[PDB]
Amino acid sequence: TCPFYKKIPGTGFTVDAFQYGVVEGCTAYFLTHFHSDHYAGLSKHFTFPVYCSEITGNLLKNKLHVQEQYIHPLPLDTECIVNGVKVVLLDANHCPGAVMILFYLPNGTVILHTGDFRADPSMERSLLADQKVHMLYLDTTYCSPEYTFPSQQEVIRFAINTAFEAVTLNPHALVVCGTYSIGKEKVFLAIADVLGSKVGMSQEKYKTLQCLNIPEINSLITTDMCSSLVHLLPMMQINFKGLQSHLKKCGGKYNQILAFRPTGWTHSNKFTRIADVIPQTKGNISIYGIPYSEHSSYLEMKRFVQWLKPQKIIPTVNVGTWKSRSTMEKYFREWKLEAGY
Ligand code: NI
Repeated sequence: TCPFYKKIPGTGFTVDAFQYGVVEGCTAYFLTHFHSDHYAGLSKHFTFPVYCSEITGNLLKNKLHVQEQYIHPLPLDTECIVNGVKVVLLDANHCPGAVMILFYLPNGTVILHTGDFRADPSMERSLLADQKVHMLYLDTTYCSPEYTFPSQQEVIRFAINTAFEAVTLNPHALVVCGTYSIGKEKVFLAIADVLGSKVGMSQEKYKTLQCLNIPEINSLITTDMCSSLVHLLPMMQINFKGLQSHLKKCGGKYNQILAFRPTGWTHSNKFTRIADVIPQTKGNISIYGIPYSEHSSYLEMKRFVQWLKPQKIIPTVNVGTWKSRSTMEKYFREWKLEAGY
């Protein structure tokens, strides 16, 4: 049965609530973004209205085979009416097509549902600034002070320079980037752009990318692995054994691999700045772990919420245990006392 944190009070709306079968009273199902924990349950068998971004809609049609009649794409940054209620979709700065949803309730309450997001100061000059937001449904993935990470830009500059050096030293080296979902596409796009190459990948991954409305995409990606010096593989294959095996598949065209494993946070964010990163190396294979996050750091999340000044916060991540809910509630109370709301 559907949780309270997936329901928008005083409407017949839900958000990211596809795994409970038919939700009693739901007239419109919103989907924030195309990551499997959020879409779980959606298939060609679904027969109620789904509201989402254009990119998400492209993925629902082509990858999950949802029938077109049930997909309702909405533009960004535009006031729209759904079942008699004013809504706005905003860029979530998460993966391609990911949105936040602003609901203007009939009784005058304003609710923001972040979906999954990486808070940014640019959000403070969006449509959110035009009126008071009363209730916040918040992506709390990294709601603890130990969770620091570098900017996306610092991580991309390190990746570009690392790849350019390695391939200029050894023109027969291949660059490999791991992936398991949409998101983090700039890692492999920026490395391929510095090397003057297209990115090569499986037919299934190419199909996905061709749904993302990336300008000039046909000049950037290919299914002809041979022709390319940057390849995509499943994240599970980014290990010494998998990378040796891949090297043997490529028909001796390369004699070395440099690989990137974009992760979330792992224990060693605590000590190490990006410039100090050194790879794990076995023979002619070297692997870099790079902390490229599409979620808010603690500091980024805190800044956003202290600017917004909500009257109530409803967490949407790590809500299955008491301990976790209690710890998050302690930080929300600190933030509120510090900022005076
Ligand atoms: Ni996500």
